[PDB]
Amino acid sequence: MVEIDPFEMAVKQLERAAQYMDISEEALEWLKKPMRIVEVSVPIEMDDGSVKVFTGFRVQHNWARGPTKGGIRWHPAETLSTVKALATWMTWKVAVVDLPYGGGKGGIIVNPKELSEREQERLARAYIRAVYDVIGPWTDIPAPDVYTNPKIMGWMMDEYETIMRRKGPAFGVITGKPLSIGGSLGRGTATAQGAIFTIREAAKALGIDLKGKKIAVQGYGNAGYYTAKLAKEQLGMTVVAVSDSRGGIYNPDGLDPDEVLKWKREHGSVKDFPGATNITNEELLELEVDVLAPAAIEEVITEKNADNIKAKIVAEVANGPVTPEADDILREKGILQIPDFLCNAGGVTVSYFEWVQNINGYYWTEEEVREKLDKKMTKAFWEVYNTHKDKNIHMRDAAYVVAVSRVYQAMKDRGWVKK
Repeated sequence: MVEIDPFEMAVKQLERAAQYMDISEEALEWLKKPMRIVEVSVPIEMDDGSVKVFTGFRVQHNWARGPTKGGIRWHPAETLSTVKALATWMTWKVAVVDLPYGGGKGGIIVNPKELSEREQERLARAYIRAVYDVIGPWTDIPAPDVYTNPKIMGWMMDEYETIMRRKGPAFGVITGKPLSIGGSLGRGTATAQGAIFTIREAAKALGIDLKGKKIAVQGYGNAGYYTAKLAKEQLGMTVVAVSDSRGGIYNPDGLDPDEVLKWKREHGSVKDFPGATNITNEELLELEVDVLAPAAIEEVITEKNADNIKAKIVAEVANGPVTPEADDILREKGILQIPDFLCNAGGVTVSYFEWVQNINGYYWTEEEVREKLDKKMTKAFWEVYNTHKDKNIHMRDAAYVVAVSRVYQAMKDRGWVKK
């Protein structure tokens, strides 16, 4: 009697957002089933001259607003209920920042640490020849995800340029490519620049002077380093405590976010930094700082430490790092938490800015991409926050109101749902 299917969990979080908006009964049952599911058998030839058959998928949820966009997962524990759950989730993520996109996902049941470099070419090309009839530059756009990389996405583009016979924009069939084949700049600081702009406007919303505030960051990945690096130079906040999988440090007078990387590659972790205090992630979450931003695994700020939070703006940079029971405890104390698909939506805004470049054929520089991302994540926050001021719901539920209202209004104008 204990079964948690991922696709049923994505449906239950849609029926929650059906009550905060006036939506008909005929559009509620339209959004609960994806509109085209393809499951193919993908054969490769191995290294010893023998044949295997891996099982691939491709799920396209809802193309009402435009061409669908979604990553590619390579994982041995992939199921169709886990691909469809991220396929529904991709529709409310590309719509909340107002892109002309729909949701999608694709997966292959394989373990990529047991294939050679040549066999990863014969799999990445044979996946394209199986689902070429349901993708394209204006139909369905792949992207990189877990156990894929920019090295592989160049190969899927090459097999598309062989099948299409070069009669159309082939560089726009896939985003997240290398720079010298038709990629875009600003993809290394893509996700972390999204959280900087919304923090800059959330402190504007409270009326806070940001010149000298304090920030604690859980996790020190590529997102955790780039958030703390740009917090000193762009905004000006005093970096006081960063952490990783080992533990956390502490300095109430400032930190170098760049020389820490000089230590972390040299040593094993940021443990025993000179002029620091080795504390845990548990004390780091309940510190007294101005703004918290987790760049770590899910469910870090839970109901067992929700009352002890001393902060003002919470930026959920990860994919759902806050439990639903910790929402109502945080909401009454006077804290403002950013949704999971609103803070890190920069990885979809920058990946959309590549597809505009490849369709036109004119590549922008680092100044033009930073400027046009600055207007997108500013407007998408003041549609979400002002919706929270009108009906007085939590910021997690308030972003679900704006995300479905755009897709339902595009479904009603295309004539699909009359009422």
